[PDB]
Amino acid sequence: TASTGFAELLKDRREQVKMDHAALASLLGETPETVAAWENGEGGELTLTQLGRIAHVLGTSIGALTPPAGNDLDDGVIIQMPDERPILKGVRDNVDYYVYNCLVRTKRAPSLVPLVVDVLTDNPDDAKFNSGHAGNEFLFVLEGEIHMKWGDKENPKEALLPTGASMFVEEHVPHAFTAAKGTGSAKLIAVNF
Amino acid sequence: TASTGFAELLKDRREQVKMDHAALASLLGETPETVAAWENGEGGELTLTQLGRIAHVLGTSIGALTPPAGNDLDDGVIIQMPDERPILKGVRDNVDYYVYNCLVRTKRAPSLVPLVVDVLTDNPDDAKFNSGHAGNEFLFVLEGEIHMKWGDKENPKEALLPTGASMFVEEHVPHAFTAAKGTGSAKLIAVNF
Amino acid sequence: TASTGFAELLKDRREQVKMDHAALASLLGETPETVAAWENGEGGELTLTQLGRIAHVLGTSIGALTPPAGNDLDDGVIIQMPDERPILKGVRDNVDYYVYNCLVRTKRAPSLVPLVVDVLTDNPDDAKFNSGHAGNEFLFVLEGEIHMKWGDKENPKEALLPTGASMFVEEHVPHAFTAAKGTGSAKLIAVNF
Amino acid sequence: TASTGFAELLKDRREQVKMDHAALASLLGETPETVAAWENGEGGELTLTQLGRIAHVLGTSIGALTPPAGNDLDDGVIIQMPDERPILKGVRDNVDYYVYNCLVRTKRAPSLVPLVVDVLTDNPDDAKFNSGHAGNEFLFVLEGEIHMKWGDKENPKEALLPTGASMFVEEHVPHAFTAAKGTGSAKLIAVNF
Ligand SMILES: C[C@H](O)CP(=O)(O)O
Ligand SMILES: C[C@H](O)CP(=O)(O)O
Ligand SMILES: C[C@H](O)CP(=O)(O)O
Ligand SMILES: C[C@H](O)CP(=O)(O)O
Ligand SMILES: [Fe+2]
Ligand SMILES: [Fe+2]
Ligand SMILES: [Fe+2]
Ligand SMILES: [Fe+2]
Repeated sequence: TASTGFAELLKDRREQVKMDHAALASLLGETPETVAAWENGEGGELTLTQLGRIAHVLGTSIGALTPPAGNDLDDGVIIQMPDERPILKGVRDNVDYYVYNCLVRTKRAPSLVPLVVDVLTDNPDDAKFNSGHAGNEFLFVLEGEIHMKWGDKENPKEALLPTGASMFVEEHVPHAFTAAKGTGSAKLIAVNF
Repeated sequence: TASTGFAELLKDRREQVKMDHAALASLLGETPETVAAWENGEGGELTLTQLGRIAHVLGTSIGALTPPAGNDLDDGVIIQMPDERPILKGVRDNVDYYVYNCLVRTKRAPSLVPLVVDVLTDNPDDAKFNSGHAGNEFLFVLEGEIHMKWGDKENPKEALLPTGASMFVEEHVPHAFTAAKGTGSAKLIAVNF
Repeated sequence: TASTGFAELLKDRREQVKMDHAALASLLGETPETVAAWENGEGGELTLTQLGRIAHVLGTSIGALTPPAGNDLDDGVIIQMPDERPILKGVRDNVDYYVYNCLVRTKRAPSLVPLVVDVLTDNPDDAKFNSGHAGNEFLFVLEGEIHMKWGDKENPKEALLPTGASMFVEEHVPHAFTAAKGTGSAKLIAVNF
Repeated sequence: TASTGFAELLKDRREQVKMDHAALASLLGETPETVAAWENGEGGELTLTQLGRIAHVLGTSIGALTPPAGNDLDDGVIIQMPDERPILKGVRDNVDYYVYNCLVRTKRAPSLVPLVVDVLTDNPDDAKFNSGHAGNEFLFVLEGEIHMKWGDKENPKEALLPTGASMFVEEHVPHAFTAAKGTGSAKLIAVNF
């Protein structure tokens, strides 16, 4: 219930900064009746920009006025069966680099992005980097032998990791993988949290 | 930029969750082309409810997809002049209870809500109990004697604060004020944070 | 440098709450010279209880006065080779239940505890529970077929998960596993974050 | 309890990281028996440095192993009477610059540091610039006219605040005060949070 959430959250914030329907409606160029309406979940039709302005007026953020992602835990758990896991071909300049067998996700923890990654190429030098991403990542070499390279794309550090190897990659640090030269392909689990 | 922020964030999350315009538009029932537009700034007219399903599909929250409150500081600062304060006369049980002189606030501190409160009632017995509120609040008796009350509405704790008294009230703790009986009126600084 | 950290942090906090060496030394029953000394890293010999009292006086916590766990990232990464991963037999009432092949850890993120867990028993009913633990957990069925059971130890929910299954277990929720009846043994990856 | 807390936390972490007294005592070079004692409350005499290696072995921080600041509230509250404030006369360049009348503080809000500051100097030109400080600070001109300055020490921003002015200074922003030139003295409420 986006509207319901907004309705409860708007009300709170308004009172929080000591404003009555009238005070607020003014700053927004709206009628007190309207504001009062919104506090009823009748705001569902508001646009992103308006919500943007309402936040500004209330000196806070759209996030602060919208509700939590929600809960989807089955008494505290979510299960994803193997066959029903999303696949996503990944091409770096039309070069099939990875394949993403997306694992179980949850609104109770969106920062969590589990992945079984299929390393397609095995050309260490034809390895394409990523600028690094937000949140840390946990890696476990599933199959084959991954040839990891992190740091500066111009001259990065590196280590070929045998199956069984586990690695941590701090947030925002650039990295790239491929199999050991000539080995063909490899597999690893990638956990972004 | 309420959209611009949304644009780079939708992009961020889309990639984070290993998806493409093509795949995302699908779960939403939109044009693969349409998403692309959103990711380019054309999201401005998206309704609240509409934002709700999107953040859901990306198993995240609208907050996570909208930008932070802007930065409204003048080189990390902001002033408010005395004749510039918003005034809100409070009413509990149809009684000229308080008067809220709203002090400086910053988008960089949504939770900071500084107030000068003029306590108009001087009859403790007639005091009205808010239900408590979120966020801790620091108080300072500006003038007069503040007759305070906190805890349970029926059998509450009492405290007589002389001018200069300073107090802290934890978040969620219910409370009420008045000027000590007969003293007429009191004043105090109330900082919610 | 525990002492160095404390030395810098104590200094900050002291000034923060407006106290001079003398003011502080008093409340602690120490000499100003001593306090001044500590601010030099000469506090290394302080005991847990004393640090406990110093914190109290400064109205803060030992944590707030001690330094961050430190950094061990090799330019942003840590690698653990398969053979060098800690093993830990786990017996529930002398019943070899699990085996813990601990993966790469890091001071930059202690909440992260990666584990390859060897499910030894395969008696669903002889399954022993855990009261649930702090932080969420990500699970991936490595080998065999795990027989998961979560919730109330008296009557929990359950699902036998085929290899490839991935599950999320919210913090503090009780859980237990074993292989599918008769299958012998199973393996899964456990990520606590 | 500075130990009691440490005891249950060491226990917590030990288990969290999949270890036993036997294994932990090893990396520390202690008696498997010794750890057990720690886990039972006998940790009181552990030196700071000693705490440093322990938290290290458990790849975590001393903070994570020590308990939170206690709770010092009277049913979620605490008062401070005017003749009860700690007084600290400030000195910058050997000048009776400020005077700090320390208001109420709570262990439940380590960062809340409320102050009544008596500004003794009235020569802007003689003002001394702190280097900025952590945590945002809300100010209120109690009496007089506060001649303010913020930004760079050489070419700073100036602002003349009349009694009643309210201002916010972001964390890390350098600044200085005095009473407007010739006015003799000013007073203001400074709330660090
Ligand atoms: C394995 C890699 O970490 C996956 P990427 O972040 O490059 O998408
Ligand atoms: C003074 C009071 O603390 C302000 P209220 O909480 O009633 O809004
Ligand atoms: C697999 C389980 O999650 C490991 P436990 O938390 O019971 O130690
Ligand atoms: C008033 C000032 O803001 C207090 P200082 O930062 O100098 O400690
Ligand atoms: Fe990655
Ligand atoms: Fe209040
Ligand atoms: Fe677990
Ligand atoms: Fe300051």
